Amino acid sequence: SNCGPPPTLSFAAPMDITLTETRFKTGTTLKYTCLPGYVRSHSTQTLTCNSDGEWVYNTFCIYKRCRHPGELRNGQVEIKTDLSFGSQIEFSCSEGFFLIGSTTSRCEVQDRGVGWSHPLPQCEI
Amino acid sequence: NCGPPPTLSFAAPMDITLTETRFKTGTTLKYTCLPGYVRSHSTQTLTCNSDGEWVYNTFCIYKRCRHPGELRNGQVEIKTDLSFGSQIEFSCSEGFFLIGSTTSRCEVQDRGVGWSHPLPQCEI
Amino acid sequence: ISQESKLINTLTDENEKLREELQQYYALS
Amino acid sequence: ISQESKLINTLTDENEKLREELQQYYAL
Repeated sequence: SNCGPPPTLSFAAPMDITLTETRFKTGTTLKYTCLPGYVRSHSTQTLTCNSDGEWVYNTFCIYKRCRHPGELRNGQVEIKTDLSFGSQIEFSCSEGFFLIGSTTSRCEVQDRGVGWSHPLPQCEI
Repeated sequence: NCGPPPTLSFAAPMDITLTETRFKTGTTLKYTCLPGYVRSHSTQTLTCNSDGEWVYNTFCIYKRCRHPGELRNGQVEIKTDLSFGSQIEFSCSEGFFLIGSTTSRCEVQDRGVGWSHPLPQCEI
Repeated sequence: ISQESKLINTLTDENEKLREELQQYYALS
Repeated sequence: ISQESKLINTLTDENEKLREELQQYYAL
């Protein structure tokens, strides 16, 4: 019965905020749901009370928007919709430049953030 | 041993019962955001510290104008951003005549912020 | 392509609305 | 031309932080 109320998280909220119990037994799990603007990153969306009365979790929701990958020297990075999770951008080269690497990239779940499936290609020769 | 509180680029003191001329170290005065700015922080105070200087964190920031849209057969250039004070420029392609302004400023408009000049046209 | 500007406006408006929301918290001081 | 990309990133980062900021106040 070592854990107190769970911390407030930037990415998730508790499902069922009733309970009102101020102390939680070692081992109890609380189910969480992503706050708006965040996407599910892991299967397990829980907080667990461990032996030392701290809540243990990984970051299981992440901010949904990727950043713009930058300028494509000798070519073009085109937004099709936005830069949000799931969305895709396309790369093309101008003139007669040969594009090496990927022609598209999707904003996808990665590490402890969100990111591009493929990097910016190059436009050479 | 502080003197009267300053008006800052982004905020001015609440209560204009003017310059009671000296303030003891530790006094805090509430400020209000000047137009074109929004509250950025809970704390809107200046405090007079040991060295008789007013100390603050920055509690107001620039309001943001919106992007004005596409300029048919011309180009809209962000020089800085679209924030209060910033300027954008307009150009037309080829040999088109630009009618209207070649620039626009993000400026105070009544209770928000807005563009001094609208999108030009590119003609003939 | 107008999509760059549309995204900029989307984020600008959303941030504005969010800042207004923070304003309610500031107001309680 | 890169300024648009810079602004998008500026706004995207702000949006995330404003959302974090709101949760911090909610916690209080």
